[PDB]
Amino acid sequence: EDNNRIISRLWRSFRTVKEMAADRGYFISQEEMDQSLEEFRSKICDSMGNPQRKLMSFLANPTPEALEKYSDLGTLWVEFCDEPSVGIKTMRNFCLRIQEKNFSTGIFIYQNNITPSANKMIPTVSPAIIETFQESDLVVNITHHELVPKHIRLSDGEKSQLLQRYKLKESQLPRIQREDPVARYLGLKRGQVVKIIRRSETSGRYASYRICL
Amino acid sequence: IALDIEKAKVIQSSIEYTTLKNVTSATEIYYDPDPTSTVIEEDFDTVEAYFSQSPWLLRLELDRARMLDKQLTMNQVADKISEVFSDDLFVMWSEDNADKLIIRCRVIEEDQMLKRIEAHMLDLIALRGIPGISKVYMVKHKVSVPDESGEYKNEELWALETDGINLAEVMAVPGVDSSRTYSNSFVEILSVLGIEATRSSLYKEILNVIAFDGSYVNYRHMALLVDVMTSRGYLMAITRHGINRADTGALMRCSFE
Amino acid sequence: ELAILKEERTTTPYLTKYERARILGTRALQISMNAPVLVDIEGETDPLQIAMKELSQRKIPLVIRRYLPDGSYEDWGCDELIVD
Amino acid sequence: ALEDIMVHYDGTTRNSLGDIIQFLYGEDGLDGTQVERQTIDTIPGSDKAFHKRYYVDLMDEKNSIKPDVIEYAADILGDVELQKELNSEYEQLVSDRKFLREIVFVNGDHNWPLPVNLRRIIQNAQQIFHLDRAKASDLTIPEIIHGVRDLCKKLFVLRGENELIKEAQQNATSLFQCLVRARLATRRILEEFRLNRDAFEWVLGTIEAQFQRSLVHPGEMVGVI
Amino acid sequence: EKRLEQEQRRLEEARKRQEAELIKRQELIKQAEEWNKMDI
Repeated sequence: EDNNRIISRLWRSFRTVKEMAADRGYFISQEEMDQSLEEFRSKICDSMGNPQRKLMSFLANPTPEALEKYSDLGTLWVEFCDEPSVGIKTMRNFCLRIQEKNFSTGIFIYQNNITPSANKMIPTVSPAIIETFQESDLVVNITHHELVPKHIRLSDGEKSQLLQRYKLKESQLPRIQREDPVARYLGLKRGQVVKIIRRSETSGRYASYRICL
Repeated sequence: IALDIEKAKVIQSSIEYTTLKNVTSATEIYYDPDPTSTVIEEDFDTVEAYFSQSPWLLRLELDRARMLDKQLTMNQVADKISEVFSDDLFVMWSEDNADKLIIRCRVIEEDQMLKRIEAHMLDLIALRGIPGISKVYMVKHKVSVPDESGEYKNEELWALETDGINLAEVMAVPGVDSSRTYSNSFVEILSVLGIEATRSSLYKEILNVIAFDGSYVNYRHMALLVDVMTSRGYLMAITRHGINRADTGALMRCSFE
Repeated sequence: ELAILKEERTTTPYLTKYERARILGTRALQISMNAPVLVDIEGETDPLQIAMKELSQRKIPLVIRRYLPDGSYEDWGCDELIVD
Repeated sequence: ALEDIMVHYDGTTRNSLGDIIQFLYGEDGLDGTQVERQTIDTIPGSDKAFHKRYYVDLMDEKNSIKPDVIEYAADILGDVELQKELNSEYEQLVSDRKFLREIVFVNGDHNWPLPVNLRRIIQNAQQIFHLDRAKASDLTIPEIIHGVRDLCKKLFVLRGENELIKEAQQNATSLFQCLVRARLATRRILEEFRLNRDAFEWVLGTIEAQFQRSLVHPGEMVGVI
Repeated sequence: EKRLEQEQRRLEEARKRQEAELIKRQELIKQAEEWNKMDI
């Protein structure tokens, strides 16, 4: 029934979040990646089948490759919120939890909407980074779409080499918005460059670069 | 699902937007002071069989033909009304074997209030489907796929084409290939899939416009155009509001408009 | 500073059509203004034809300065650029 | 909107502000007038046809190069190093087939505009050097392999020794290198075209020169065009 | 056969790396489960 479809959508969102965390450089166990729907219902659903979002929160650490390539990659905390609507209190306590456990990055997935007051305190959570996603837009992994090529975030040395090769200034590169869906998927921060390798019907393969804003 | 017509029809029914107004044939308001009985002799049998607040009775007759065509259930409609109105309205519905499919309602000077509530009911009661998708069509697509021997052979598959756009919601419907859903409104593509997908969609639309009459324009020209339109991170329209809002020289900008 | 050393020149080693046209025009104008001619003239009288004859033999005494977008430039002699 | 866009001397396509529109004009750096519809031969056909056309076996006699087309057919069978070279060539061809069939052209279309017409070059060579008659070729297989391999590294679109420059240069000629390797395979050269040595160096030089001539000229006002 | 042996060596190396990373991952899983129990 509707409980089954709600559970299925929640499972798909969980899988998408795990894939996103894997793409950004953190380590997710292969068994956890293929964690099927029946196992999800077994672990989350209660006797009446209702799910607990509090049991889905997990932690991840960067792989040695990602840590070597990106030196700013810390620990990641992903938490799903039980409250359908999130306010200043919930965001404040999430910020407290992040600060007390010195997580570098925290992803907070809510259900329906976020109040503007809660949006106001996101930029003041320094040095930790808090990113919020809605449950509805995480059901489908957009980076698996046909029209979406592969985006790879460039390290600082690679960005310097690029700017030296083209004799450029950062304002002269093509831009990508900070609220762009792929930019939020990759957790792009202002001033970072993504390399996009793209299909081309004149040369086969074409590599383009964009800078965040 | 692509190679089976029945499952495709099931998906098409599940996607298309259907409201109460679509199946409702007529609506009426009656005065009936007895909640446990009725004045209308035609509906007396059904209400008495069911039985075995305000007096203002609000009833409406559903077209049986379209109700069957939309593959809907009277219980489903009643459940939707109950969910959208909690327990503020007592609802009874005739059985499917009745001569005319009817559903009755009661409130638990109110004639104008009842009329407003009836208008709201006909307005925003959503039965099933993705909002904004007015119509859905079944379309057969010919795709060339390599065979088991490596040879390319044509193949026919079923796909849906809609009227109206809701990309994010339709992409999430189970049974839909979410990795290939496409829209002809690249503003929604920008809002959903990013800027590179917008570039590809914009090129596809431009090529579709140009090549409809058999004309051919080299790829590099359209590539340059769509790279100019999407170089700032957002769609830059070819108008004064797009071109003149750049950082180019004032003398260059003033020569246009 | 802005000049690029001869060892690190990365532009094309060929004379583009715009450079060829501009070089021919400038050389023809200079010849029409009584500049010395660096090739032997058999019976030719048109300044443009003399300029083309000079170009074919790699005898034009002009230098192309190719401006990179950042402001730096490369100086190429017309005697070291390949002409089709 | 498009007036102030021009191809610069480093290959990029920039506006008057210097902002990059494209990192390489047309994503291949070629001129619009110097391209023609050509067929890439590794895309179409079944796996059996591809194997029959391109595979060369030096151990099995009936699956080898015909003896009447080459002078040195006696001392070819049983060689293992030359078989290693042929296997490397065939693996490169299979990789090209996979790349074209699964990434670039998923629908299998194989007629695309590409620079320098190879068919015209080959038939010009055949007419120039009188490549008719049942005469046996003197073109050794290692010469074919090394010549094509070296040619696929002299198609300069971008000059420079920078690693990023080399990567961009390799990217810019992927489709064209696939075309060249599809046409100038060992079996096709020795059997279908029957080129000799001199025809082979002539073809290689002509391909390189025509490719250099088909590039875009810095100073094009490609936006207005 | 030489190519097969090299392939087997690389596969074994990858298996060892995956085992080590799983061993590291289980500690984080345990910490996360304990903290989620604390929140409840």
